[PDB]
Amino acid sequence: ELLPPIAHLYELPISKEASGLVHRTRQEISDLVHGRDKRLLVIIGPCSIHDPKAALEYAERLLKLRKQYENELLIVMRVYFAKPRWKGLINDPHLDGTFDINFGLRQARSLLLSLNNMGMPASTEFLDMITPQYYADLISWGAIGARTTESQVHRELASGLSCPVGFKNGTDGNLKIAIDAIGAASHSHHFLSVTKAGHSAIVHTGGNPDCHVILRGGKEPNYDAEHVSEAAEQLRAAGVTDKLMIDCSHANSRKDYTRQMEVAQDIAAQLEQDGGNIMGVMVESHLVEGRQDKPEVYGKSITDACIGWGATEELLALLAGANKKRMAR
Amino acid sequence: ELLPPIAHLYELPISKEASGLVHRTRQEISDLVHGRDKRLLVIIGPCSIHDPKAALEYAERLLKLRKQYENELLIVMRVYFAKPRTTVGWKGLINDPHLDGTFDINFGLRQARSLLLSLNNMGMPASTEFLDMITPQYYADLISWGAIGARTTESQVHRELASGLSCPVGFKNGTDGNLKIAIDAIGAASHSHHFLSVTKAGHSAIVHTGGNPDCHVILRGGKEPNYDAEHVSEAAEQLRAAGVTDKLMIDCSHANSRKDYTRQMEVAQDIAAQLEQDGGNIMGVMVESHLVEGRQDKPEVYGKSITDACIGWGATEELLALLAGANKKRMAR
Amino acid sequence: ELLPPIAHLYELPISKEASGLVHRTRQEISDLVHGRDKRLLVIIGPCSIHDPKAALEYAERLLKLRKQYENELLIVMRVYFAKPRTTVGWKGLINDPHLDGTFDINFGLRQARSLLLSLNNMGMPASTEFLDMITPQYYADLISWGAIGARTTESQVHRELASGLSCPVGFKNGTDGNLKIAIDAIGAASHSHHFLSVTKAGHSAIVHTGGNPDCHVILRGGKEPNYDAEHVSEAAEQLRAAGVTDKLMIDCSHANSRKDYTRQMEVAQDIAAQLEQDGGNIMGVMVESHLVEGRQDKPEVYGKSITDACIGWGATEELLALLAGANKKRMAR
Amino acid sequence: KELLPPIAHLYELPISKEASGLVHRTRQEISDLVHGRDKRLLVIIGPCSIHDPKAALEYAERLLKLRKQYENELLIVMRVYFAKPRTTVGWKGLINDPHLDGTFDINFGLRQARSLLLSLNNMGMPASTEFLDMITPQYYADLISWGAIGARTTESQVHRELASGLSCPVGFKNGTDGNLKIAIDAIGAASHSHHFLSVTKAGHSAIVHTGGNPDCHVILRGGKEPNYDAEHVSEAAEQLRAAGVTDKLMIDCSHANSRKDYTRQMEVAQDIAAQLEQDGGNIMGVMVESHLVEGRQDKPEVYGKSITDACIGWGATEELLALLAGANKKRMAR
Ligand SMILES: [Mn+2]
Ligand SMILES: [Mn+2]
Ligand SMILES: [Mn+2]
Ligand SMILES: [Mn+2]
Repeated sequence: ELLPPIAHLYELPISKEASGLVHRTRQEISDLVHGRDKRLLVIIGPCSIHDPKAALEYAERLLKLRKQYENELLIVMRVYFAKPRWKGLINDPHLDGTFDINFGLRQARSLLLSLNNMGMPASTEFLDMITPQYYADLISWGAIGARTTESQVHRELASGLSCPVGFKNGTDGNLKIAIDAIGAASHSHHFLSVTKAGHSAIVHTGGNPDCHVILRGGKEPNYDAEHVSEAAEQLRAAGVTDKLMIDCSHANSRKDYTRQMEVAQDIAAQLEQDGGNIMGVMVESHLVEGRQDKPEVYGKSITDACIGWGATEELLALLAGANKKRMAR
Repeated sequence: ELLPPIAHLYELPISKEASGLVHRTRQEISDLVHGRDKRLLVIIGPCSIHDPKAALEYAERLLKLRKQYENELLIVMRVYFAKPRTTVGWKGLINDPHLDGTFDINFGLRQARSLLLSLNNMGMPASTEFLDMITPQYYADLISWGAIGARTTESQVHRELASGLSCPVGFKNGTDGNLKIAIDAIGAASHSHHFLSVTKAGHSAIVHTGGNPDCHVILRGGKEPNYDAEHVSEAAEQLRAAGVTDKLMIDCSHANSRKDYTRQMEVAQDIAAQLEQDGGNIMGVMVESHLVEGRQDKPEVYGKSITDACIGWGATEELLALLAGANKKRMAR
Repeated sequence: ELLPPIAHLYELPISKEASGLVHRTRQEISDLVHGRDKRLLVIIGPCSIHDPKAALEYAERLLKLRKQYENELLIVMRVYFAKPRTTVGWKGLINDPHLDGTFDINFGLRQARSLLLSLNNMGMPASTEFLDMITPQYYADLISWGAIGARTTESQVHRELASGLSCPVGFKNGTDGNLKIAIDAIGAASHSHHFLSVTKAGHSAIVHTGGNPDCHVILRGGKEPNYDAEHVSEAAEQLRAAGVTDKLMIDCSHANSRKDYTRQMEVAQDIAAQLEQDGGNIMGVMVESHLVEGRQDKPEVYGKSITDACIGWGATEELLALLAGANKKRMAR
Repeated sequence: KELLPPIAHLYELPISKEASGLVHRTRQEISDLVHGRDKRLLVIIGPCSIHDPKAALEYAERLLKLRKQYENELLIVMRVYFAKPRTTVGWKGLINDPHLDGTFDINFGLRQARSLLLSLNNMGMPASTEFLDMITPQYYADLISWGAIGARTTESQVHRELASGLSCPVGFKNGTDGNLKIAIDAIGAASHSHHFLSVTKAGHSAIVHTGGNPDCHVILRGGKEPNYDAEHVSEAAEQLRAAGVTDKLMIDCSHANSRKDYTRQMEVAQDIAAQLEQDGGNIMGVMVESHLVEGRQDKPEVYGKSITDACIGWGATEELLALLAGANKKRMAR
């Protein structure tokens, strides 16, 4: 029997400091989206969380670099619960085909609260129409994924979220559908949704003004300067923000997780050469590099493969050093 | 504030005859998807419904042709309520039934259910696009075939939605022409799913679906059209490769028509030719048709579409004879 | 599957006139309760409603008397559905509207709202007894006066209920003549309460009520009757002592009539006599009345109670003329 | 405000294997006493109202030793009453206002209620309560082994309906002025099937079809005069037989049978003891208002002392419990 959001919000209410972090981080991000601050948002963390222990451990380390680089970068953890394909730690938290959604949603809120409490903001992918209410309050940045950027109900969903939202270009490279997504997400909508209490209702939303585009490759990779400058023109054409995010992983690195660093080197070049239209990057990253089918090694992905801790330090310093130079000019 | 499904199911319960017409039409379609019957499913009617009255006059006309071509074609009306916009605009009758930015969703939901009931009661089965996660509980019982649009075919929740529907479901290929996503949608929709949904009583719940065995593909065009025998033949091999039904539907409108209503006949004509040489992979087609041809920004003229432009009634009578005769021959073999 | 109140409200919303009649009848009763108007509230009508048709006819007749005597009396119809049993039996038109043990509650409630709306539209305000905690929401907007019966006057949850009702409320003395429990009840109902209740949408919620200032006591006999002037005077003294309105209602039926429907006229004769004398603490009366007199175990004769025995329509004209005239005199002084 | 449904508390505080076994077993043992199949004496005993779990848990440990020591003469069950009926107004109890300060934090209160009950059952002490609200019972009824319908609600159809659908035995009190018929009638109604509106474990209103509660009985709790003595019991037993219902009954030592004097509960007890020695075949149980510390107070200043009706203290409780055990050992011999 499905518990409503209110049951989880009661056991695990947001603390003052988690509340303050989220509010502050959401704003700080807004500033990057509309070009009021020249720091670089870095959404970095695992492809997917399957072990809360590990995620917290990962946070601790990320925390040191988050504060270390705070004048140049704005580091925020990837806390994605799954990959649209095990459909997650939400849909199946025991990793054994048991589908215990009540436990999953509880565990997800708990991890989210714990990270916000220790100073680490959290981002995630909003896939379902109903699950967001259970932890959206703990989320500082949200992704609508390549497979739903074109869906009306997902643009609706984003139009009512209190955090900035990144729309990915379509699976085969289509950029218009993300630009459209911003236009749709920015305006008011009326639609059916589910309340904190678990009842259906008509919601009226006010529009999300802090949406932006995410370049994640396609038929070919769209991360370089020319690809970025073409994106910027199109965004200016449609009267939406020409500041965008580049996903280092997935279809931009193709089938090689270690190529994340090359893309990052290339973004670093742009930032030292000009890079005016870049406000963020995304990186798939974990304690231990690579992937595995079943979860036997601690802190190594069971979905898409991720760079390991060593390379993450490397990749962050690379970008930190690069963006310091852009902020100077 | 929102009325639950059960409220509409109490005012507008399904009749003995609607129920059988639906059970019957669904089964009849499954057989088309599984090649047990080689009639041609013809999903035909307006782009979107803005006026129940005109849709009831339309249906009465189209029913005469349903009875007349029943050995050759299986005709089912297009009764589209929810509309996917590219950016924005009127999202359909459910979302905004007074056409004036009021968003009287309870009224809209009642109107749609009543129209669909009236249609089954007169003997015209109905088809719609399932776009929202929640609205289907209000009138799925009246639906003989549903579609998942080009824009939502890649979505996991729409796939799960399909997997719990009792009617056959057609997935369209994506807006650029990508066909893999719809092949993948059949894969997923055919399996059992656990996900979150809403009950008849208006509450969120866990639902464990049995999976929908009667799903199929719809070719509706992309960067360039995809209706001809060659494109049909490439798709067919891909379907057999993935080990799912190689029977598919071809849409004559949208990207296959280059968004022009005077090309829909052209497409139907290439389909008739295919049907006459062979075309054993074609189990159905789709056509945007209204009492009157074209479109209009505002609902001024009766029976004229305010969304995509449609062919008129005269042009519809032709298109149907065209396919009726072309398919009789195929069935003769 | 129980439909929420919003479903019934959507189908039978209140009309401008029904709303005005309720609003204004409620205020007129408040006046009578707080001694600002010396007309006599008369709560008259069948013991229980088992036939809406016969109900609507009774109103028509009663409507002509409501206006004739509008200057002396304020006539409001007894439209009780929900009936408390000593043990068990037919609990009412809500709980079992088909009279056959089918317990079709959704239909019952729809029928109850429908009758109430009609009665109001044609100009006859309605009164009822609130027994259940959940069913009030379905039609309380159509109710001008409410009763908490003798068996629940001492119940804390019914006192809480009463604290949130927007219409005046009569508490009866307890089944063996205890009056204190009713005086207490007004104490409770007059205050703010916090408790669990159910919303217009069918969900449990915490409600906070502001208190009902228009409560009063009803004298309905015990082991011995309590209608006469001495008991009336004895009651007023008790009221004034606990700091509540000393304006009360007297039941002419039940333990005051010794469960004999003929004795209802005896009691009204005594009230009439008190009104001619002085009787300044009487603000209303109750009468169990129907088109046809007496009772039956099964609904065979039209307009004849199947519960407690009522006076016929003949005896009604007589009892109203009698009270109308006696109170015209009191009003003169 | 935002009431959590029973499923929320049921999920945080699921009934345990042991609690569940104790509830099933006590409910059955009680049914036996109601229907003249066992001669032990059911003893409902504990504070008038719970205003502090800690004290309630300390109380229970003590009473557990005596439940055990007297298990072959008495069946002991703690009074864990949350909801209270005021004559007019007042604190309605720990559920309705758990911080004691006018805050009506009912979500906290229900979680507190469930936690206490669960802990009580987990430690081997079954629990009884009065069911006053239509909606609260769903939050912890599963942890209750015996229930009470109060004197002020025994004549109410919806409290009879409620009772008809409880899985535990129920005792209906006689009316505040001594009316016994209303309670005999109430067993009548409660033993039959009803259809009525209630609220689900998930928080929605629903139609419920109840099966009937066959283990209802009467409680003599006084009226204008007390009704505990032999003469009153036998006259009650005749009225019960007359109406076709069980002539086994419970006698409340407190409230109108002790005329609101906590020191007379022992006198009542003594009278009951005699009747168990003389014959007493219609008695199946007793109720006592007991606490760690005797008397009462308007504010929860002293620990283990009632803020509602006055209770006898631990000492008098040890005394009263031995007296009854002794006297019932003898009745069980015959
Ligand atoms: Mn990934
Ligand atoms: Mn269209
Ligand atoms: Mn009556
Ligand atoms: Mn007490």
